Amino acid sequence: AYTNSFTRGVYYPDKVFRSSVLHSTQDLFLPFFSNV
Amino acid sequence: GYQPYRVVVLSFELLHAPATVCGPKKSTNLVKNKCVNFNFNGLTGTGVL
Ligand SMILES: *[C@@H]1O[C@H](CO)[C@@H](O)[C@H](O)[C@H]1NC(C)=O
Repeated sequence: AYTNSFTRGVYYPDKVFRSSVLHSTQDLFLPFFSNV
Repeated sequence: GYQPYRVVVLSFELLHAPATVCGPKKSTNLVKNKCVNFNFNGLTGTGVL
């Protein structure tokens, strides 16, 4: 009874705070539109 | 060539988190609104506050 993902698993990467920063990252994160 | 020491280690982290730890010196009181250098909590810089 699987179920697809739409928008989940979005977390600020660290305690640091950026501000209006169109930034990019990479680590062990959630693959998108996958089915939990 | 195996005289005894019980190994000891450094600890260190690179800004990726809250700032909490350092051996307190005089720990001055702050000023503002006048471009003066700060060694603010170990993180240093010049400019205004
Ligand atoms: C999600 O992926 C599984 C594996 O192929 C598939 O069976 C399912 O139909 C997909 N869609 C869902 C669960 O909505």
